[PDB]
Amino acid sequence: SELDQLRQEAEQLKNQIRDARKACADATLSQITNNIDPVGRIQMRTRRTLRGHLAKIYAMHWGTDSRLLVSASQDGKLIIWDSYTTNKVHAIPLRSSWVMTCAYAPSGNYVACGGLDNICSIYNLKTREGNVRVSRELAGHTGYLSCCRFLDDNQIVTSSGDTTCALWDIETGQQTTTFTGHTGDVMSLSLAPDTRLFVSGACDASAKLWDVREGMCRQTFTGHESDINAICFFPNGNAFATGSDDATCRLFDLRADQELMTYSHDNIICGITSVSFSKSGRLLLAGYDDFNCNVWDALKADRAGVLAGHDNRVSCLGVTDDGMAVATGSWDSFLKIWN
Amino acid sequence: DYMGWMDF
Amino acid sequence: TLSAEDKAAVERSKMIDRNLREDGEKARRELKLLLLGTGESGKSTFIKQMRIIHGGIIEYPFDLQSVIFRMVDVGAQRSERRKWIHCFENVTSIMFLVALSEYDQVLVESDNENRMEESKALFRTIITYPWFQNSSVILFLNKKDLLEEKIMYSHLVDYFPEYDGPQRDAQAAREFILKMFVDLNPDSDKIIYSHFTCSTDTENIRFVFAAVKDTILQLNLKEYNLV
Amino acid sequence: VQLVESGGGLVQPGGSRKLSCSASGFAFSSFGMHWVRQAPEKGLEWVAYISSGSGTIYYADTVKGRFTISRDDPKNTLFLQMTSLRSEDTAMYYCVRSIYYYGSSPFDFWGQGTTLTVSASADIVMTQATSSVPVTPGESVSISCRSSKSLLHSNGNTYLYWFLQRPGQSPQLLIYRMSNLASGVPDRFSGSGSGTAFTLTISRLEAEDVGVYYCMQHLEYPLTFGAGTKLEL
Amino acid sequence: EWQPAVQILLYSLIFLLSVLGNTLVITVLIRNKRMRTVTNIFLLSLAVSDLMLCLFCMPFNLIPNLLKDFIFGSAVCKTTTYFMGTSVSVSTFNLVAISLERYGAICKPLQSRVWQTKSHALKVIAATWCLSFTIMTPYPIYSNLVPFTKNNNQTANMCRFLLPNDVMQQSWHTFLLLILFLIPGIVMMVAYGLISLELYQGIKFEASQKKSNRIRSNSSAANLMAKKRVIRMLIVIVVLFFLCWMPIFSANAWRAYDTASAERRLSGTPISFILLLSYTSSCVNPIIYCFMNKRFRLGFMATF
Amino acid sequence: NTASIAQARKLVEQLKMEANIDRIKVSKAAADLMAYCEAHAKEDPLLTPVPASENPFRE
Repeated sequence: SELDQLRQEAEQLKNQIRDARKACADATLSQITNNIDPVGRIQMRTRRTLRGHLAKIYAMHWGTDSRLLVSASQDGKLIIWDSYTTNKVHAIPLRSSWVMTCAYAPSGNYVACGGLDNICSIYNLKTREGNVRVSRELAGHTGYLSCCRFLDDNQIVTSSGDTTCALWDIETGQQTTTFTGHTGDVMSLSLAPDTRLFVSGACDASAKLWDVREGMCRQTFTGHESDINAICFFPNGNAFATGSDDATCRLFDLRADQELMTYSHDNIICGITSVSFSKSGRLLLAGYDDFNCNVWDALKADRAGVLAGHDNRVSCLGVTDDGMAVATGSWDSFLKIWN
Repeated sequence: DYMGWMDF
Repeated sequence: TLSAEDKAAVERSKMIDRNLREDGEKARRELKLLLLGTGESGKSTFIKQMRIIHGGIIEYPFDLQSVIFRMVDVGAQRSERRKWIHCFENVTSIMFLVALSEYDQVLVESDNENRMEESKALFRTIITYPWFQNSSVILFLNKKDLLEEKIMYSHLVDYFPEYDGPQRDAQAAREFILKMFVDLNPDSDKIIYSHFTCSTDTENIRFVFAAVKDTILQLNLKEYNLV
Repeated sequence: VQLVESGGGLVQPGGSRKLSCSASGFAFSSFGMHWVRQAPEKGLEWVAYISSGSGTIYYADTVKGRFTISRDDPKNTLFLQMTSLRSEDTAMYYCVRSIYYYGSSPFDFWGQGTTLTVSASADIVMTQATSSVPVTPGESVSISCRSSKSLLHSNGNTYLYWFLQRPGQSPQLLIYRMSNLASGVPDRFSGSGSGTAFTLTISRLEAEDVGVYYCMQHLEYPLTFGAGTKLEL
Repeated sequence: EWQPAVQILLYSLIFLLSVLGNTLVITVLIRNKRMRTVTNIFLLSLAVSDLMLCLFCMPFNLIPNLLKDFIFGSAVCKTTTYFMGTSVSVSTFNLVAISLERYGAICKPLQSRVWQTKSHALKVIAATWCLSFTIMTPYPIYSNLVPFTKNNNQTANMCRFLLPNDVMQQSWHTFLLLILFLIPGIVMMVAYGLISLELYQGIKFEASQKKSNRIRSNSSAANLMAKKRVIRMLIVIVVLFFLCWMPIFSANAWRAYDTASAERRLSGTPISFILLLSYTSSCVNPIIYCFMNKRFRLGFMATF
Repeated sequence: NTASIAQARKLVEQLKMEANIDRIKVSKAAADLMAYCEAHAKEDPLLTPVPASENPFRE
């Protein structure tokens, strides 16, 4: 019709959404958990320091076994580590050094890497030739791969510098669904545990919840003042944390459609680089541009602890599926394991 | 007497 | 204690370590460079000229005088560079191409902003990102011959009133363009290096070699406590 | 993936011969290599191991010093230079590849073997007290193995392996670390054990399952095999 | 007489300054782990060498020179003289190694990145220590605590190096005068001279390009001032090296060749000041290489 | 439709789709997150320390 119609209906619907949210704001999380006993100090020690990356570690992913993790560095290697034994299981020479994302398939059979090359490189770990080789070069994006995450051995969700996400069929090497609706450079993915949903943060400071199967953006979360560098689902799939360059995390609930809590402190001017939840959801661990990770009580927003063993920007932070340990990777090339 | 020095 | 299999795993780990160290040696003996430029700055013809002069992201390996140069053209990234330009925090230089013909061109596609003022805005933003405090900037002012044409047809005073020099002279105009770019650096310890080149000129790879040599001399001055 | 062993045949005792095998279709330098031998009517015996990069070479006491194991990784070829050959060295010799990382399957591929004819101890003892089982297709049969030491290492891995030598071909890995089926093994195989007693349960047996079944330990060198239970159709 | 008082004052001052300076250098360099460059690694090794030089030379020179008698035992004489010779050798070789580093870094700036790396810096440290320990082994052997009697009837001892024969003592002190002076000093003059030539040719090229193979540079005046200051520092380094070590190694050559005439003239106060200059090298070095440098000063503000 | 307003109409379609979604009160969202934190507090080896025999990284 005309912008004097459609772009005013958009405003009316945005106002109706905000009104519906504020009607849903029965009581903030901080009021309901005011009676919850705090978690105290979560003191944690560096149990492992995985040394052998030579450039900035950019991304990591725990395997489902909660023991192996891949990690990507701009030396052009993926390293798979036995975190129990400090052993390097594989080091993969990558065609493009400019890695920025890393995924482990939940079976362990594959790893993915992506970068300024607009490819998510699916590497097969279990060949009979006993070398890792590139099984697929998923080459249909047109801006850098910011995040790749496997749904299954045949399916990976991907996030790019081009504002789109794409679901891929690895077998046929092609997009099965493209998720169009962010306006900013989209930065991080997390699949929900049921794998039926995922949530994505972009430089437009919005988070969008996508149906993998339908393709629809069910909901859009907007409370951040700047880019969502980092995103993670709360382990029930009903909430997710969003870390931003505004030096805040925010907890969004998928069914409140609303910001539940903000994790902020005046001393914290540095942006959040990674977020992950402890298995019970009770701790939210945030990496920073400051050379630290802060452990937040996700229910009460008290800083239960700080992981301070790094001498450069923490780039990635994953908690094992079993909750047993926190890995922290940083621009000092060291991947420190904590519990 | 004490005539001399240590080398360094 | 470790079993026979855990020992052979450790041995694989240590063989991977020695491969990682040998690729560290290789990746450190190569000077990375980041080639940037505006649209129609001539990245293709410029690289092709280095390629004939030599004996979504394209790494061009060059190997000069036993030193290897990894000239990173980041290509057509449809992406917000603030989110990935820190990948190049470690590069020894930004190579910035500006075409000296761009002063007469206005952005025909969008508005009428000078093609040189967009190049100025990109130069300012790159030179002011905190990642590039240790990198120098190498500024190739390409297509001087097209400026040597345009000056006969489109006077530079009409597009930049700050030009005090003569309207006849190519030298005074390209000196002015270099001044108008060098003025943009607030980090006056950061040496901008600049060359005037043409697609005819094979010397550009020697200029790159020697500008990167000077950057490494400056860094070795800082690293070795020589002020 | 191929291993082709060659340079067997007949030698006079006290002689010397270099039998060899060449690898194709895999990153041989990544793999560690074992030699396993089989006397003309006897069980498997581990001869030697050479790891990736020619480190941590090991031999059996029956071949230590007298045999030397080497690899030409650029040529992807393995050589066993035998010397002081003896009547007890008459065997089929197998190249066996091996790879060692969390969750790997070592001993997965075995070359076709090479015959050597000669004209004529805290080593873990492995017992397969049942040397034969009469089997009928569709039956369930539960091969059992015992070791003179518990294979449950303190890291929780039971370093036990099962091999099937289908009659007239090289052994094939069925199970690694007591309870993982190898690539391509039918899911009808299953492994179980207490760490010192073990049982292989071939459910829904097939005529492809008859042959000789070896249990092996990978806790300590020398690597040791049971005598092998033969399944007879 | 006045000489004992000024000796005590100047020895006390340069001891306190050398201890304080080198312990500051050490604590700064061990505390700021990101600061351990290859150069800072050599500066750490040199500060350790100069602390050891200070502690195991200065008191064991001054007190026996004030008291005209070695009150310690033969084992102390061996240990002290060994650590003296070792700390002189290491201080010298580390100065040479910094000179050849800087030569690589400025005059072969790309080719040196093939080999100038922390592993190399540790290998060169371990070589220079192990070599200095090996070559100085005659000191704890042949430094007999030869006894005498004073003007009074009390017997007294003096710690002295007496290699078996006069020709052997001459050979030793000539080899020392080469390997711990002339070779260090010529290598330093070649290194810092080729660096000075390179930087001055750069200054000339930038001036002539300002008048409208080396390259057009938007140098600030601060960069010209910095290059001149580097030249001045390199000349100050070479001059203070010759000022600190030509006196002692020349005195030792005189004692090796004209022993009586040398000791008659230099024994007591004069050699005490010659050695005071030699140990003044151990104070000058942490100043020029650490306290002069703005980055090390910032690490000192960034640390204890 | 394939017209020069489509980038606006598709946004309206998406924003009206987002408007119509059923919403649960923050009281019940919070109670759900509390219930999950409580039920999994034991199954969180970081919310509490865990003994060195149970911790595979303490060895």
